[PDB]
Amino acid sequence: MQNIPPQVQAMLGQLESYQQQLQLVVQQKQKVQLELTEAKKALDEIESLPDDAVVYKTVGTLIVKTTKDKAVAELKEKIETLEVRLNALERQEKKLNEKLKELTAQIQSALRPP
Amino acid sequence: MQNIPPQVQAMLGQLESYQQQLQLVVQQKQKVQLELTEAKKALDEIESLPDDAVVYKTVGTLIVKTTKDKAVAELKEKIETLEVRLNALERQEKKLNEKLKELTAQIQSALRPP
Amino acid sequence: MQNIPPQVQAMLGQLESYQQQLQLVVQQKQKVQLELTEAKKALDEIESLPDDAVVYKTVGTLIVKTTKDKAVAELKEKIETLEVRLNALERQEKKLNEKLKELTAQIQSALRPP
Amino acid sequence: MQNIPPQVQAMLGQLESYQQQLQLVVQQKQKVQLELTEAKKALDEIESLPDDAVVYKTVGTLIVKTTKDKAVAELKEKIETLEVRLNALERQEKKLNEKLKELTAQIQSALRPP
Repeated sequence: MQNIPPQVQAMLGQLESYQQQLQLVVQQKQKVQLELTEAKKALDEIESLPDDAVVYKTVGTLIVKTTKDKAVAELKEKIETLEVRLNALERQEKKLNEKLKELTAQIQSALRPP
Repeated sequence: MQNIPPQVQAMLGQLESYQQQLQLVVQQKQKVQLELTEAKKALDEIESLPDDAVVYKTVGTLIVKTTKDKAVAELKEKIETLEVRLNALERQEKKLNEKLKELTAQIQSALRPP
Repeated sequence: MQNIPPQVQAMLGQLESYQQQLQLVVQQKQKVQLELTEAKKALDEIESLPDDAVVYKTVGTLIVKTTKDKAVAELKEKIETLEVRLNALERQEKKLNEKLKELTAQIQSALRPP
Repeated sequence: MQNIPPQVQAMLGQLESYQQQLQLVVQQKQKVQLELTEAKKALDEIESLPDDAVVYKTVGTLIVKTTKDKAVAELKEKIETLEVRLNALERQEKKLNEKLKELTAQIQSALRPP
Protein backbone atom coordinates (compact mmCIF):
# COMPACT_ATOMS: atom_id res chain seq x y z
CA MET A 1 0.00 0.00 0.00
CA GLN A 2 1.02 3.64 -0.33
CA ASN A 3 2.65 4.62 2.93
CA ILE A 4 2.51 8.35 3.57
CA PRO A 5 5.18 9.04 6.22
CA PRO A 6 4.05 10.88 9.39
CA GLN A 7 6.11 13.91 8.33
CA VAL A 8 4.37 14.06 4.96
CA GLN A 9 0.97 13.67 6.66
CA ALA A 10 2.01 16.72 8.68
CA MET A 11 2.88 18.61 5.51
CA LEU A 12 -0.50 17.68 4.05
CA GLY A 13 -2.17 19.07 7.17
CA GLN A 14 -0.18 22.29 7.01
CA LEU A 15 -1.00 22.59 3.30
CA GLU A 16 -4.70 22.56 4.21
CA SER A 17 -4.08 25.13 6.98
CA TYR A 18 -2.39 27.43 4.46
CA GLN A 19 -5.28 26.94 2.04
CA GLN A 20 -7.77 28.02 4.68
CA GLN A 21 -5.52 30.97 5.59
CA LEU A 22 -5.31 32.00 1.90
CA GLN A 23 -9.08 31.75 1.55
CA LEU A 24 -9.40 34.28 4.40
CA VAL A 25 -6.75 36.65 3.02
CA VAL A 26 -8.48 36.56 -0.34
CA GLN A 27 -11.83 37.35 1.28
CA GLN A 28 -10.18 40.27 3.11
CA LYS A 29 -8.61 41.46 -0.11
CA GLN A 30 -11.93 41.28 -1.97
CA LYS A 31 -13.75 43.26 0.69
CA VAL A 32 -11.08 45.98 0.41
CA GLN A 33 -11.28 45.83 -3.41
CA LEU A 34 -15.06 46.29 -3.37
CA GLU A 35 -14.82 49.31 -1.09
CA LEU A 36 -12.06 50.72 -3.28
CA THR A 37 -14.18 50.30 -6.41
CA GLU A 38 -17.13 52.03 -4.78
CA ALA A 39 -14.95 54.90 -3.56
CA LYS A 40 -13.42 55.41 -7.00
CA LYS A 41 -16.90 55.42 -8.56
CA ALA A 42 -18.05 58.01 -6.03
CA LEU A 43 -14.99 60.21 -6.68
CA ASP A 44 -15.49 59.94 -10.43
CA GLU A 45 -19.07 61.14 -10.00
CA ILE A 46 -18.29 63.96 -7.60
CA GLU A 47 -15.46 65.18 -9.80
CA SER A 48 -17.89 65.52 -12.72
CA LEU A 49 -19.97 68.09 -10.80
CA PRO A 50 -19.70 71.83 -11.52
CA ASP A 51 -17.32 73.52 -9.06
CA ASP A 52 -20.20 75.43 -7.45
CA ALA A 53 -22.41 72.36 -7.05
CA VAL A 54 -24.12 72.09 -3.67
CA VAL A 55 -22.79 69.13 -1.64
CA TYR A 56 -23.79 67.73 1.78
CA LYS A 57 -22.06 64.93 3.66
CA THR A 58 -23.27 62.48 6.28
CA VAL A 59 -21.71 62.35 9.74
CA GLY A 60 -23.29 59.36 11.39
CA THR A 61 -27.02 60.08 11.40
CA LEU A 62 -26.38 63.77 10.72
CA ILE A 63 -26.13 65.71 7.47
CA VAL A 64 -24.00 68.83 7.12
CA LYS A 65 -23.05 71.05 4.23
CA THR A 66 -19.63 70.58 2.64
CA THR A 67 -18.17 71.58 -0.74
CA LYS A 68 -17.13 69.84 -3.93
CA ASP A 69 -13.42 70.31 -3.21
CA LYS A 70 -13.68 69.01 0.34
CA ALA A 71 -15.64 65.91 -0.65
CA VAL A 72 -13.16 65.18 -3.45
CA ALA A 73 -10.25 65.49 -1.00
CA GLU A 74 -11.86 63.20 1.57
CA LEU A 75 -12.60 60.63 -1.16
CA LYS A 76 -9.01 60.78 -2.44
CA GLU A 77 -7.83 60.08 1.08
CA LYS A 78 -10.19 57.13 1.43
CA ILE A 79 -8.91 55.72 -1.84
CA GLU A 80 -5.30 56.33 -0.82
CA THR A 81 -5.96 54.40 2.39
CA LEU A 82 -7.70 51.48 0.71
CA GLU A 83 -4.92 51.12 -1.85
CA VAL A 84 -2.29 50.93 0.90
CA ARG A 85 -4.41 48.24 2.59
CA LEU A 86 -4.98 46.42 -0.67
CA ASN A 87 -1.26 46.24 -1.40
CA ALA A 88 -0.44 44.83 2.04
CA LEU A 89 -3.07 42.09 1.60
CA GLU A 90 -1.77 41.30 -1.90
CA ARG A 91 1.71 40.94 -0.41
CA GLN A 92 0.33 38.48 2.17
CA GLU A 93 -1.52 36.62 -0.61
CA LYS A 94 1.62 36.32 -2.75
CA LYS A 95 3.53 34.98 0.26
CA LEU A 96 0.86 32.36 0.86
CA ASN A 97 0.81 31.27 -2.76
CA GLU A 98 4.56 30.78 -2.63
CA LYS A 99 4.39 28.73 0.56
CA LEU A 100 1.64 26.59 -0.99
CA LYS A 101 3.78 26.13 -4.11
CA GLU A 102 6.87 25.16 -2.15
CA LEU A 103 5.04 22.85 0.25
CA THR A 104 3.17 21.15 -2.60
CA ALA A 105 6.52 20.51 -4.30
CA GLN A 106 8.00 19.03 -1.12
CA ILE A 107 5.07 16.67 -0.68
CA GLN A 108 5.30 15.50 -4.31
CA SER A 109 9.04 14.98 -3.99
CA ALA A 110 8.63 13.01 -0.76
CA LEU A 111 5.93 10.74 -2.23
CA ARG A 112 7.61 10.27 -5.63
CA PRO A 113 8.27 6.59 -6.44
CA PRO A 114 11.97 5.64 -6.03
CA MET B 1 -32.55 -6.65 -1.17
CA GLN B 2 -32.83 -3.65 -3.48
CA ASN B 3 -29.51 -3.31 -5.24
CA ILE B 4 -28.86 0.21 -6.47
CA PRO B 5 -26.11 -0.11 -9.11
CA PRO B 6 -22.98 2.04 -8.64
CA GLN B 7 -23.95 4.09 -11.71
CA VAL B 8 -27.37 4.83 -10.27
CA GLN B 9 -25.80 5.75 -6.91
CA ALA B 10 -23.73 8.21 -8.93
CA MET B 11 -26.86 9.61 -10.55
CA LEU B 12 -28.44 10.00 -7.12
CA GLY B 13 -25.38 11.93 -5.97
CA GLN B 14 -25.46 14.19 -9.02
CA LEU B 15 -29.20 14.73 -8.50
CA GLU B 16 -28.41 16.08 -5.03
CA SER B 17 -25.61 18.27 -6.46
CA TYR B 18 -28.06 19.75 -8.97
CA GLN B 19 -30.59 20.35 -6.19
CA GLN B 20 -28.03 22.30 -4.19
CA GLN B 21 -27.03 24.21 -7.34
CA LEU B 22 -30.71 25.06 -8.04
CA GLN B 23 -31.19 26.22 -4.46
CA LEU B 24 -28.34 28.71 -5.01
CA VAL B 25 -29.61 29.92 -8.39
CA VAL B 26 -33.04 30.45 -6.87
CA GLN B 27 -31.54 32.44 -4.00
CA GLN B 28 -29.63 34.55 -6.55
CA LYS B 29 -32.80 35.04 -8.56
CA GLN B 30 -34.77 36.09 -5.48
CA LYS B 31 -32.17 38.63 -4.43
CA VAL B 32 -32.34 40.17 -7.92
CA GLN B 33 -36.17 40.06 -7.82
CA LEU B 34 -36.26 41.89 -4.48
CA GLU B 35 -33.96 44.63 -5.74
CA LEU B 36 -36.04 44.89 -8.90
CA THR B 37 -39.25 45.26 -6.89
CA GLU B 38 -37.72 47.97 -4.73
CA ALA B 39 -36.41 49.85 -7.78
CA LYS B 40 -39.79 49.72 -9.51
CA LYS B 41 -41.48 51.00 -6.34
CA ALA B 42 -38.98 53.86 -6.14
CA LEU B 43 -39.51 54.76 -9.82
CA ASP B 44 -43.27 54.66 -9.38
CA GLU B 45 -42.96 57.11 -6.49
CA ILE B 46 -40.53 59.46 -8.19
CA GLU B 47 -42.62 59.52 -11.34
CA SER B 48 -45.62 60.71 -9.31
CA LEU B 49 -43.76 63.89 -8.27
CA PRO B 50 -44.46 67.26 -9.93
CA ASP B 51 -41.91 67.97 -12.68
CA ASP B 52 -40.39 70.83 -10.66
CA ALA B 53 -40.09 68.80 -7.45
CA VAL B 54 -36.77 69.21 -5.65
CA VAL B 55 -34.71 65.99 -5.71
CA TYR B 56 -31.33 65.08 -4.15
CA LYS B 57 -29.41 61.86 -4.65
CA THR B 58 -26.85 60.06 -2.52
CA VAL B 59 -23.33 59.39 -3.80
CA GLY B 60 -21.75 57.22 -1.16
CA THR B 61 -21.88 59.27 2.02
CA LEU B 62 -22.51 62.45 0.04
CA ILE B 63 -25.74 64.13 -1.02
CA VAL B 64 -26.00 66.24 -4.17
CA LYS B 65 -28.84 67.92 -5.98
CA THR B 66 -30.31 66.20 -9.03
CA THR B 67 -33.64 66.55 -10.87
CA LYS B 68 -36.79 64.52 -11.31
CA ASP B 69 -35.93 63.59 -14.90
CA LYS B 70 -32.40 62.52 -14.05
CA ALA B 71 -33.48 60.36 -11.12
CA VAL B 72 -36.18 58.73 -13.24
CA ALA B 73 -33.63 57.96 -15.97
CA GLU B 74 -31.14 56.45 -13.54
CA LEU B 75 -33.90 54.31 -12.00
CA LYS B 76 -35.05 53.12 -15.43
CA GLU B 77 -31.49 52.06 -16.15
CA LYS B 78 -31.24 50.20 -12.85
CA ILE B 79 -34.47 48.38 -13.62
CA GLU B 80 -33.32 47.62 -17.17
CA THR B 81 -30.14 46.11 -15.73
CA LEU B 82 -31.89 44.02 -13.09
CA GLU B 83 -34.35 42.63 -15.62
CA VAL B 84 -31.51 41.51 -17.90
CA ARG B 85 -29.92 39.81 -14.88
CA LEU B 86 -33.20 38.30 -13.78
CA ASN B 87 -33.79 36.75 -17.20
CA ALA B 88 -30.33 35.17 -17.31
CA LEU B 89 -30.88 33.60 -13.88
CA GLU B 90 -34.34 32.35 -14.91
CA ARG B 91 -32.72 30.73 -17.96
CA GLN B 92 -30.20 28.99 -15.67
CA GLU B 93 -33.05 27.92 -13.36
CA LYS B 94 -35.08 26.46 -16.24
CA LYS B 95 -32.01 24.54 -17.41
CA LEU B 96 -31.52 23.09 -13.93
CA ASN B 97 -35.14 22.07 -13.61
CA GLU B 98 -34.88 20.22 -16.91
CA LYS B 99 -31.71 18.42 -15.88
CA LEU B 100 -33.36 17.43 -12.59
CA LYS B 101 -36.41 16.18 -14.52
CA GLU B 102 -34.34 14.15 -16.95
CA LEU B 103 -32.02 12.70 -14.31
CA THR B 104 -34.95 11.79 -12.05
CA ALA B 105 -36.52 9.94 -14.98
CA GLN B 106 -33.30 8.05 -15.70
CA ILE B 107 -32.97 6.94 -12.08
CA GLN B 108 -36.60 5.74 -11.99
CA SER B 109 -36.15 3.88 -15.26
CA ALA B 110 -32.95 2.22 -14.03
CA LEU B 111 -34.52 1.10 -10.74
CA ARG B 112 -37.86 0.01 -12.23
CA PRO B 113 -38.66 -3.66 -11.52
CA PRO B 114 -38.13 -5.90 -14.58
CA MET C 1 -34.93 -0.76 31.46
CA GLN C 2 -37.23 2.10 30.52
CA ASN C 3 -38.87 1.17 27.26
CA ILE C 4 -40.06 4.19 25.30
CA PRO C 5 -42.60 2.84 22.78
CA PRO C 6 -42.01 3.69 19.09
CA GLN C 7 -45.11 5.92 19.13
CA VAL C 8 -43.78 7.89 22.08
CA GLN C 9 -40.37 8.19 20.40
CA ALA C 10 -42.30 9.69 17.49
CA MET C 11 -44.03 12.14 19.82
CA LEU C 12 -40.65 13.11 21.27
CA GLY C 13 -39.39 13.79 17.75
CA GLN C 14 -42.43 15.88 16.88
CA LEU C 15 -42.04 17.78 20.16
CA GLU C 16 -38.54 18.77 19.06
CA SER C 17 -39.85 19.75 15.60
CA TYR C 18 -42.44 22.01 17.23
CA GLN C 19 -39.75 23.54 19.45
CA GLN C 20 -37.65 24.42 16.42
CA GLN C 21 -40.75 25.79 14.68
CA LEU C 22 -41.59 27.93 17.75
CA GLN C 23 -38.03 29.22 17.89
CA LEU C 24 -38.45 30.48 14.31
CA VAL C 25 -41.88 32.04 14.92
CA VAL C 26 -40.48 33.81 17.96
CA GLN C 27 -37.55 35.13 15.93
CA GLN C 28 -40.01 36.36 13.29
CA LYS C 29 -42.14 37.97 15.97
CA GLN C 30 -39.13 39.71 17.52
CA LYS C 31 -37.97 41.11 14.20
CA VAL C 32 -41.46 42.57 13.67
CA GLN C 33 -41.50 43.89 17.26
CA LEU C 34 -38.16 45.65 16.79
CA GLU C 35 -39.32 47.34 13.59
CA LEU C 36 -42.55 48.32 15.32
CA THR C 37 -40.66 49.87 18.23
CA GLU C 38 -38.44 51.85 15.88
CA ALA C 39 -41.42 53.07 13.85
CA LYS C 40 -43.28 54.19 16.98
CA LYS C 41 -40.16 56.04 18.19
CA ALA C 42 -39.86 57.77 14.81
CA LEU C 43 -43.55 58.76 14.84
CA ASP C 44 -43.25 60.07 18.39
CA GLU C 45 -40.34 62.26 17.29
CA ILE C 46 -41.94 63.52 14.10
CA GLU C 47 -45.16 64.32 15.91
CA SER C 48 -43.24 66.56 18.33
CA LEU C 49 -42.12 68.83 15.46
CA PRO C 50 -43.78 72.20 14.80
CA ASP C 51 -46.43 71.90 12.07
CA ASP C 52 -44.35 74.01 9.67
CA ALA C 53 -41.15 72.04 10.26
CA VAL C 54 -39.22 71.21 7.10
CA VAL C 55 -39.22 67.45 6.37
CA TYR C 56 -37.54 65.37 3.63
CA LYS C 57 -37.99 61.66 3.02
CA THR C 58 -35.78 59.06 1.38
CA VAL C 59 -36.93 57.12 -1.68
CA GLY C 60 -34.25 54.54 -2.25
CA THR C 61 -31.06 56.52 -2.78
CA LEU C 62 -33.05 59.70 -3.44
CA ILE C 63 -34.22 62.44 -1.10
CA VAL C 64 -37.37 64.47 -1.75
CA LYS C 65 -39.27 67.07 0.20
CA THR C 66 -42.38 65.98 2.09
CA THR C 67 -44.34 67.53 4.98
CA LYS C 68 -44.90 66.81 8.64
CA ASP C 69 -48.46 65.59 8.07
CA LYS C 70 -47.49 63.29 5.22
CA ALA C 71 -44.61 61.71 7.13
CA VAL C 72 -46.84 61.18 10.17
CA ALA C 73 -49.48 59.50 7.99
CA GLU C 74 -46.96 57.20 6.31
CA LEU C 75 -45.53 56.25 9.72
CA LYS C 76 -49.01 55.53 11.11
CA GLU C 77 -49.60 53.22 8.18
CA LYS C 78 -46.30 51.44 8.75
CA ILE C 79 -47.20 50.94 12.40
CA GLU C 80 -50.71 49.77 11.49
CA THR C 81 -49.16 47.20 9.15
CA LEU C 82 -46.59 45.94 11.64
CA GLU C 83 -49.22 45.53 14.35
CA VAL C 84 -51.39 43.41 12.05
CA ARG C 85 -48.33 41.28 11.30
CA LEU C 86 -47.35 41.10 14.95
CA ASN C 87 -50.80 39.85 15.96
CA ALA C 88 -50.79 37.10 13.33
CA LEU C 89 -47.39 35.87 14.54
CA GLU C 90 -48.55 35.98 18.18
CA ARG C 91 -51.54 33.85 17.16
CA GLN C 92 -49.18 31.33 15.55
CA GLU C 93 -46.98 31.41 18.68
CA LYS C 94 -49.94 30.78 21.00
CA LYS C 95 -51.00 27.84 18.82
CA LEU C 96 -47.51 26.35 19.02
CA ASN C 97 -47.33 26.75 22.78
CA GLU C 98 -50.63 24.91 23.11
CA LYS C 99 -49.49 22.06 20.87
CA LEU C 100 -46.26 21.79 22.89
CA LYS C 101 -48.30 21.75 26.11
CA GLU C 102 -50.67 19.07 24.86
CA LEU C 103 -47.96 16.89 23.33
CA THR C 104 -45.81 17.15 26.46
CA ALA C 105 -48.80 15.99 28.51
CA GLN C 106 -49.41 13.03 26.20
CA ILE C 107 -45.79 11.91 26.43
CA GLN C 108 -45.83 12.14 30.24
CA SER C 109 -49.09 10.21 30.40
CA ALA C 110 -47.75 7.50 28.09
CA LEU C 111 -44.53 7.08 30.08
CA ARG C 112 -46.15 7.28 33.52
CA PRO C 113 -45.48 4.18 35.65
CA PRO C 114 -48.53 1.87 35.89
CA MET D 1 -2.38 5.88 32.63
CA GLN D 2 -3.39 9.39 33.68
CA ASN D 3 -6.71 9.10 35.43
CA ILE D 4 -8.69 12.33 35.35
CA PRO D 5 -11.31 12.00 38.11
CA PRO D 6 -14.98 12.53 37.12
CA GLN D 7 -15.04 15.75 39.17
CA VAL D 8 -12.04 17.12 37.31
CA GLN D 9 -13.59 16.11 33.97
CA ALA D 10 -16.56 18.20 35.10
CA MET D 11 -14.28 21.13 35.88
CA LEU D 12 -12.71 20.80 32.44
CA GLY D 13 -16.18 20.92 30.89
CA GLN D 14 -17.15 23.99 32.91
CA LEU D 15 -13.84 25.63 31.96
CA GLU D 16 -14.82 25.25 28.30
CA SER D 17 -18.32 26.62 29.04
CA TYR D 18 -16.77 29.69 30.66
CA GLN D 19 -14.45 30.13 27.68
CA GLN D 20 -17.39 30.14 25.29
CA GLN D 21 -19.24 32.55 27.60
CA LEU D 22 -16.19 34.87 27.69
CA GLN D 23 -15.92 34.75 23.91
CA LEU D 24 -19.51 36.04 23.72
CA VAL D 25 -19.01 38.77 26.34
CA VAL D 26 -15.92 39.93 24.48
CA GLN D 27 -17.84 40.05 21.21
CA GLN D 28 -20.56 42.08 22.95
CA LYS D 29 -17.95 44.39 24.41
CA GLN D 30 -16.28 44.89 21.03
CA LYS D 31 -19.55 45.74 19.32
CA VAL D 32 -20.20 48.38 22.00
CA GLN D 33 -16.61 49.66 21.67
CA LEU D 34 -16.95 50.05 17.90
CA GLU D 35 -20.18 52.02 18.24
CA LEU D 36 -18.57 54.15 20.94
CA THR D 37 -15.59 54.91 18.71
CA GLU D 38 -17.84 55.90 15.83
CA ALA D 39 -19.97 58.13 18.08
CA LYS D 40 -16.91 59.88 19.50
CA LYS D 41 -15.58 60.45 15.96
CA ALA D 42 -18.94 61.92 14.92
CA LEU D 43 -19.04 64.21 17.98
CA ASP D 44 -15.48 65.34 17.34
CA GLU D 45 -16.45 66.29 13.79
CA ILE D 46 -19.69 68.02 14.69
CA GLU D 47 -18.00 69.98 17.45
CA SER D 48 -15.51 71.36 14.92
CA LEU D 49 -18.32 73.04 12.94
CA PRO D 50 -19.03 76.78 13.21
CA ASP D 51 -21.85 77.45 15.69
CA ASP D 52 -24.16 78.61 12.88
CA ALA D 53 -23.47 75.60 10.66
CA VAL D 54 -26.56 74.09 9.07
CA VAL D 55 -27.30 70.59 10.44
CA TYR D 56 -30.00 68.01 9.56
CA LYS D 57 -30.64 64.73 11.33
CA THR D 58 -32.20 61.48 10.18
CA VAL D 59 -35.31 60.08 11.86
CA GLY D 60 -35.79 56.68 10.31
CA THR D 61 -36.20 57.33 6.59
CA LEU D 62 -36.92 61.02 7.25
CA ILE D 63 -34.61 64.02 7.39
CA VAL D 64 -35.36 67.06 9.54
CA LYS D 65 -33.48 70.20 10.41
CA THR D 66 -31.70 70.36 13.77
CA THR D 67 -28.88 72.55 15.11
CA LYS D 68 -25.24 72.12 16.03
CA ASP D 69 -25.95 72.31 19.77
CA LYS D 70 -28.77 69.79 19.61
CA ALA D 71 -26.77 67.27 17.59
CA VAL D 72 -23.82 67.63 19.96
CA ALA D 73 -26.10 67.03 22.96
CA GLU D 74 -27.69 63.94 21.42
CA LEU D 75 -24.23 62.56 20.57
CA LYS D 76 -22.97 63.20 24.11
CA GLU D 77 -25.93 61.24 25.41
CA LYS D 78 -25.25 58.37 23.03
CA ILE D 79 -21.64 58.27 24.18
CA GLU D 80 -22.69 58.48 27.84
CA THR D 81 -24.98 55.50 27.27
CA LEU D 82 -22.40 53.39 25.44
CA GLU D 83 -19.79 54.02 28.12
CA VAL D 84 -22.17 52.84 30.85
CA ARG D 85 -22.82 49.71 28.77
CA LEU D 86 -19.14 49.22 28.06
CA ASN D 87 -18.27 49.34 31.76
CA ALA D 88 -20.90 46.76 32.68
CA LEU D 89 -19.57 44.37 30.02
CA GLU D 90 -15.98 44.94 31.18
CA ARG D 91 -17.11 44.06 34.71
CA GLN D 92 -18.65 40.82 33.40
CA GLU D 93 -15.45 40.11 31.44
CA LYS D 94 -13.23 40.64 34.50
CA LYS D 95 -15.46 38.29 36.50
CA LEU D 96 -15.14 35.62 33.82
CA ASN D 97 -11.38 35.95 33.63
CA GLU D 98 -11.18 35.47 37.39
CA LYS D 99 -13.39 32.38 37.31
CA LEU D 100 -11.26 30.95 34.49
CA LYS D 101 -8.11 31.70 36.51
CA GLU D 102 -9.46 30.08 39.66
CA LEU D 103 -10.89 27.03 37.89
CA THR D 104 -7.69 26.50 35.91
CA ALA D 105 -5.75 26.55 39.19
CA GLN D 106 -8.10 24.01 40.77
CA ILE D 107 -7.74 21.64 37.83
CA GLN D 108 -3.93 21.90 37.92
CA SER D 109 -3.90 21.32 41.67
CA ALA D 110 -6.18 18.28 41.35
CA LEU D 111 -4.07 16.71 38.58
CA ARG D 112 -0.69 17.54 40.13
CA PRO D 113 1.45 14.43 40.74
CA PRO D 114 1.56 13.41 44.44
